Amino acid sequence: GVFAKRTMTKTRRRLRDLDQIERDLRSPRHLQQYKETKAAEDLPGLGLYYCIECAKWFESETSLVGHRKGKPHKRRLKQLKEGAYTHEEAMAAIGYRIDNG
Amino acid sequence: EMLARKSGRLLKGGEPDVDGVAKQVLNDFMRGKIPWFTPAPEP
RNA sequence: CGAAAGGGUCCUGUAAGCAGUAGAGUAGCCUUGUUGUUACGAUCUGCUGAGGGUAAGCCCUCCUUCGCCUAGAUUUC
RNA sequence: GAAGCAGAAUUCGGUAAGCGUUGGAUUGUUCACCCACUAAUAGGGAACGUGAGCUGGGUUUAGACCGUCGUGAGACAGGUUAGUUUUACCCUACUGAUGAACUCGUCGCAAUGGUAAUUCAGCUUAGUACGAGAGGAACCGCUGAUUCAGAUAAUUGGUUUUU
RNA sequence: GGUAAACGGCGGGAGUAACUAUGACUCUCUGUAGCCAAAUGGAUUAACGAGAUUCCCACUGUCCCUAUCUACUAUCUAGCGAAACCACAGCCAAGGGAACGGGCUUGGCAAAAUCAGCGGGGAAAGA
RNA sequence: AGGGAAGUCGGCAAAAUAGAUCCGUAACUUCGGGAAAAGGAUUGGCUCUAAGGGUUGGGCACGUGCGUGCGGUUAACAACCAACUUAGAACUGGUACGGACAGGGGGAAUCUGACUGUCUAAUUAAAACAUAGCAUUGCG
RNA sequence: GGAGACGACGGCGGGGGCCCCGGGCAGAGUUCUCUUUUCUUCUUAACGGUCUAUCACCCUGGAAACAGUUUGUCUGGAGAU
RNA sequence: GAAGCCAGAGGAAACUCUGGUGGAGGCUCGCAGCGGUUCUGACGUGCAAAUCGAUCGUCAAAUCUGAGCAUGGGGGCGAAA
Ligand SMILES: [Zn+2]
Repeated sequence: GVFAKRTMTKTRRRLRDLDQIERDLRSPRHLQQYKETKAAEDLPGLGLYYCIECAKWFESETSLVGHRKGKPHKRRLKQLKEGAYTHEEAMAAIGYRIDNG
Repeated sequence: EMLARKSGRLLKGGEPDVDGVAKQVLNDFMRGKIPWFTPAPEP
């Protein structure tokens, strides 16, 4: 069940990308900038309960724990284990490379 | 924000509705639901 | 000129079928486990940028086929 | 054209209607005023010297409350709510489309009718003229943009019965 | 004579000399959350509603600013086939004292027969 | 597309919501309600696991398949039969998993009639009417 | 004296019919591959006989350590089990 | 998810709490039916002298409905328009 499926693909309804989520998992600084672009008082649960893999805020720790048992979270985990598509892999697909000397 | 989270006046994602809660508080102040008065000047 | 066909150009997204020491697990037969084995089993992989469509207002084709043709009727200082 | 009009920005006046003259807020209300953008947000007529395009207020058939008046039926100083008109195929006008007569056709002329562009900004002039200072132009030249108009589909978006 | 004291009238409180109704004649009147009541001190009444109104979030072709697609029409053909309405008719301009012209005066002008639309008049509202 | 009521007298119309499981749910209140308030997490396919039932059936000693006199409650065991729910786990596709269909938008308030109900067939469905409750009058 | 002869609603139990499942004979369809497959017939009236079927009623007996018992707490010294 | 009922935990008892059970209501979502709110709806010499679509109210009762019968114009009937 997706809320308002007609306008899911609009730019104003865009969700966070998987490579950005991978960078959030690798480096806490990048996650810190992403959380700086938000306001904690408007966040669900005052921004205390956050799943990095789903890039999602939850209203309580019980809600976050219950979300971890669902298949969307496991689908995100499987996608992250397979790896996110990046510009470097796009380069390697066509056999291009960067020459820095 | 505390009044909004207590009374369940939440927007989408649980964001507190400070606008509606402020309107409720103003109406309660105006319509004799919160006690207040101007003390008289002393002679 | 027409109808097909072939080639190109686009659109989709990898056909049917077969196979596989891929497949969570379950049940049998015996060497009672040593891919033990056989059976089933979403899915995965290979054959396979494959299959399908392509002018209906896409392109090319004397030199890829088959067919059509010097009419009929009406009228005019 | 005139003004202590230095410059810049203006003020008053003249010819001029070619070309524009905008979003928006507010219905406890004579809806008129506020805010902004802008070059500017000028004023009128063709209705209102009664009057069938669409649709809101003056506004008012029948239902109903509340107030005022009345013995009452009811009326009103009033306030509120809900409430049936429903063409076009005719003639003219207008927009387009054919066409007899002159053999058919090709290439032309042009009477007459219509007519179209508009405004701002930036670079240079130039930190120059002018000026105590603060500030601060213009002509020629160049490049964009606003509004309007006429086309077009290479590209990008939208549209999918290519079912 | 007594009132449903209903309608209605009705600023109070003292007095007197009247002595009963009607009196009449003077005087003068301005707790930042308490106390008291059988927890509460309420109508600022819950629930309910195709009742009337204002606002918020979501939402979006209501616009901005329009574009495109499908079906059925409209269109063309075969067959079939009405009605409303109709003094006569239908291009305008100025004038036509009675604030009205389509017909008159003076001008502009003006060329067969037709089709799709259109909604300015003219017609059209059981007007 | 981008913006999101800038439209309009007025969000009219449309869009958004919607099934089910689970977490959670305020003021007010006639204590019954409000309430599906609000606000959240999930849902496909496959392969398994677990739980929830029914029927039948006891050893001796005498008379002879029944009568006694006993003896025992581990049948807590065997045999056979049967159906639909519920919970848990792995694996797997994905732009969608109540995949069509079906299917509440929600909230803050004000006025108003208590509520359910009824009427102007063919312009008005309502603060109109009725209602239970309350009060008065007449009659032995 | 009985029958004729009697409200609305709720769940529970019995029976018929329908629906569903398995086997068998016969027939039909499918059959590149698969499918001991998918589908169709397989019935039994009124009227009678016989054996049975909740409630209730009868006999024995006398119940507290109360018992029996429905999904739903009713029954019993006015005699239960 | 109202009374009634069972169990457990307390309480001297009355009662209190917890988990079940039960199935009340001019209760509620909603199909048929009944009704008729809204829409610049369709239709406007119509399919129709009141019809059509979507939407909406109600849906176990003051619900819907047939036949028989009764009330007749100075009248009747009227949850009253
Ligand atoms: Zn997660």
